[PDB]
Amino acid sequence: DEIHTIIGAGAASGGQVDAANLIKPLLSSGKIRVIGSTTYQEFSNIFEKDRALARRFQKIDITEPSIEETVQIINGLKPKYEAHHDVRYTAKAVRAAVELAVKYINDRHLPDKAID
Amino acid sequence: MENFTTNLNQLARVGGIDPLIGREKELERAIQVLCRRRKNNPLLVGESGVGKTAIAEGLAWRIVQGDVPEVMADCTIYSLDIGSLLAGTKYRGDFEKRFKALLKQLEQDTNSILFIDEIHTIIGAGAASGGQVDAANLIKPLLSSGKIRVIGSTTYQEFSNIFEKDRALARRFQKIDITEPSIEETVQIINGLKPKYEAHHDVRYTAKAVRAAVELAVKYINDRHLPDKAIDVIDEAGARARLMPVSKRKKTVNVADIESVVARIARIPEKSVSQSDRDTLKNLGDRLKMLVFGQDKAIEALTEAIKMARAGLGHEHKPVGSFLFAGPTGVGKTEVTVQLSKALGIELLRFDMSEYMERHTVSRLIGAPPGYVGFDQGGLLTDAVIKHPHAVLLLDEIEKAHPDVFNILLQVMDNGTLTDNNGRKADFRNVVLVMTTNAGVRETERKSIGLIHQDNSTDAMEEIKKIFTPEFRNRLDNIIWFDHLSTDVIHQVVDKFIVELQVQLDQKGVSLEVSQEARNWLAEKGYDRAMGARPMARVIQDNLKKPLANELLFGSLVDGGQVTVALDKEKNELTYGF
Ligand SMILES: Nc1ncnc2c1ncn2[C@H]1O[C@@H](COP(=O)(O)OP(=O)(O)OP(O)(O)=S)[C@H](O)[C@H]1O
Ligand SMILES: Nc1ncnc2c1ncn2[C@@H]1O[C@@H](COP(=O)(O)OP(=O)(O)O)[C@H](O)[C@H]1O
Repeated sequence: DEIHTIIGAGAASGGQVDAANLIKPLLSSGKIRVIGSTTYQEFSNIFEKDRALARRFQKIDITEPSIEETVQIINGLKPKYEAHHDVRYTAKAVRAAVELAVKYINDRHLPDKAID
Repeated sequence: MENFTTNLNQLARVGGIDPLIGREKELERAIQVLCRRRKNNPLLVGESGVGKTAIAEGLAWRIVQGDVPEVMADCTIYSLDIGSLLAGTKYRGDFEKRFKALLKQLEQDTNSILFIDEIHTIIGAGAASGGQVDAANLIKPLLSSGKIRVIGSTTYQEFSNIFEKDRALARRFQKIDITEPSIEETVQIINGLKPKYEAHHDVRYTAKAVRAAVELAVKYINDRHLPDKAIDVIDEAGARARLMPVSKRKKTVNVADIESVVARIARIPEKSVSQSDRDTLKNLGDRLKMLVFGQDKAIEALTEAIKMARAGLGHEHKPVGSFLFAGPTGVGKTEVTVQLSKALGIELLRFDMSEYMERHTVSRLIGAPPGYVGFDQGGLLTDAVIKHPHAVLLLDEIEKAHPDVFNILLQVMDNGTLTDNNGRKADFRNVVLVMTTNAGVRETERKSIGLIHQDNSTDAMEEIKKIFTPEFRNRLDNIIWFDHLSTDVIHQVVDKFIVELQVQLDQKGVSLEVSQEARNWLAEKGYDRAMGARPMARVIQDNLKKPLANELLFGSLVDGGQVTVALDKEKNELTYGF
């Protein structure tokens, strides 16, 4: 996870600064399949940085869910939120969290803000 | 945890924590955050001297007092003594077992909240021993699981450097913006703390002294936020009260003692903190008119604008004033600026804008972007102003500057401040901005065609309107147009130049007496409406300095002497023997 964060020094300075160097040849041989995790701007600077990894990983474009999908993820977890807060949300309230957040949250994507 | 954390609720119960003054919404937001199932670790982010830590203590107070909802009431907040834990250094050893014991006690007690002051020690770091790095890794899952809650405290600059750099925390912590309190709240804070200062210094303060410390510090001390600057004024007044009057021992501090410390703390004159320099301002019109001749409307326009600003009519966030000077060459448009700064007793900060024609000016005036050599500078402009908050700032020949300088100028004209590339800011509210330009010097030599000449001059100001766009022009207090010098002015100009010649001659033991006729003669020889006063200097040098130089070096004035000049009927300079 967050593969773009181990590009510096492994978990932290003093650890495997060469973790990437150990991974490059196993990926090349296919010994361990590796699933990466980067962000849109991190990919272009993390994988493109070194061909030994850029030429090993395939890019999958992940985008946000729609208004009704945001409602579905809230509804998926709704029972937990209700249990967690000892509350009940109306169908309208869930839709409003999504429908209104897109007019006010502005900068962060909807899937989390409607949940927040 | 018994020797690593401090029970803040216990401090509130024993009296270690005082009741918080104001900040009701800050405490409510911290509890709103703590009750969330996601992102439930509040972080108090601000500036030094605003109560960030006072608020965290303040929450423990309310938790104990019973001023919070039953969900939070009787929960326990403990601070983390980072120094005590790091002290385990030899090493861990006990560092790790005790940190883990702390986490186990906190994980088991889900009613426990830690308060971590100076959070940047751990977050974005942990480097103090390195032990705080895996300690953070052992905290993160418990924040996530809802077992341990953490209230942090840092500054805006650290926040960006420590929390915005780690996604795990971005998803766990909630920033709360902490600003300074009001004037009244500051007074209440001082009076709450006050006995601790009075007891220390063996002084007592009047109610007025406390109010004055808060208000005068705002007016003149621009380095900090209210709680601490006002407290520092109180403490400084206390410190001088117990120090200065050794033979008198006055025990009560009044507003007068507050004014003396504010003047010193603020780096302003002891008079100016209260009493203005009314006479300095009254005399500007005449002192400047006696140095630069013929520009009477210009001197008055400048003088009046300064007085209005000094009278308090304008905006407190803006510079003292901002004026563009323009006109023909040789007319004193720079000379008057130099004399202004002298007349006011203010140091002149001068930049020649011809030195900033490239795109590499920002890197010098503001400072290089981080990573570049020179990022270490606050910017030549920024640094000059911070060192000299009271200043006359001259940007010579602004039309030669690379256009990016205008963005710098537009910001300052609107907000009175310029930040650096590192976090410091210049305060321009006490400086006078003068920019000069020669756009308006463009002119011709050609006359009309005919037997009778007529004036074919163009309309001045068009040369400015076509260079300086409205965004700039609309933010100036004024544009001062300077005129051409008249022949009466030339006679006055000759006299000041003759005086300068005499000063140089005094250094050699030589007395020069030029007749009035000789002066009228020189005034005529050097008059040129299109070149201002610069030709007068040439005329004097050519007619008087020249023969003096020969005598000073090779002849009769070697040992000093007498020189006079008479005018011939033949229009010759009948210089004197010696
Ligand atoms: N009106 C005046 N009265 C007395 N002295 C003057 C006057 N104007 C200029 N001076 C003197 O001041 C110097 C010339 O000053 P300025 O005209 O201010 O130079 P400047 O500001 O750079 O403008 P230009 O357009 O580049 S020449 C010389 O020493 C003198 O000409
Ligand atoms: N309205 C207020 N009432 C009382 N104290 C305040 C108020 N506002 C700010 N403060 C100050 O807030 C706190 C700032 O310093 P503090 O929180 O103790 O530690 P730190 O220097 O790490 O921020 C002080 O306790 C207190 O002087």
